[PDB]
Amino acid sequence: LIPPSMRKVLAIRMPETTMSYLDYFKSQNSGIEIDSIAELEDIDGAGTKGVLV
Amino acid sequence: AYENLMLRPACPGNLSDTSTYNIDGACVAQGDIEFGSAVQVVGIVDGVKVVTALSDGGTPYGIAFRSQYEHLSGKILDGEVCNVVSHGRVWALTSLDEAPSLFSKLQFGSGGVVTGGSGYAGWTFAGGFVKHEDGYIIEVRVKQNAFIVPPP
Repeated sequence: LIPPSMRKVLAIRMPETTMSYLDYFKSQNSGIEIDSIAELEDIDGAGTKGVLV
Repeated sequence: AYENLMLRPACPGNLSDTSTYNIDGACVAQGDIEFGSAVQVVGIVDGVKVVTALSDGGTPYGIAFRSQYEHLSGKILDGEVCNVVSHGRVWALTSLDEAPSLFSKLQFGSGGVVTGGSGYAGWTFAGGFVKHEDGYIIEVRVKQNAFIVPPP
């Protein structure tokens, strides 16, 4: 689970491959399922942004 | 409010809590009245009350209420019956940017919009402050028999 800004971060194609950062992590183990939760942009009072695996 | 929320918090001219509210149904409008904003009582004709938007030198009476059957134009037009929240807890319109102190008596000006707190007598500010369009919305704890019209 990622905030909907790190989705922008992980959309770039890798330097010299044919995959994006969001697909290589999706292709590991058997299958990983990445989706964006909106409440993860504010976990404490001010702001931290978090990720869950 | 705004993004990161499934639902918008509140809309002006609507009750917030279901706790001892009173709605008058025998009222007539003299001019264009928008949801929210306090109203006066110009006079009484055969039982009904002729309410107008707040002006200078007039004691507020209640806050206009939003009904989706009576008013099909987004506002209360001239010569139309309307509902007024004489008592209860309703979302009003304000021209402020920061929430006042809790349980502080609000002040009204212009067309019934709240201009500031630190009053002497009247209604009080409940716990609530939300952003709407370009501006904010304040929650007002309306109590009957709060404003007494001054003697001449």
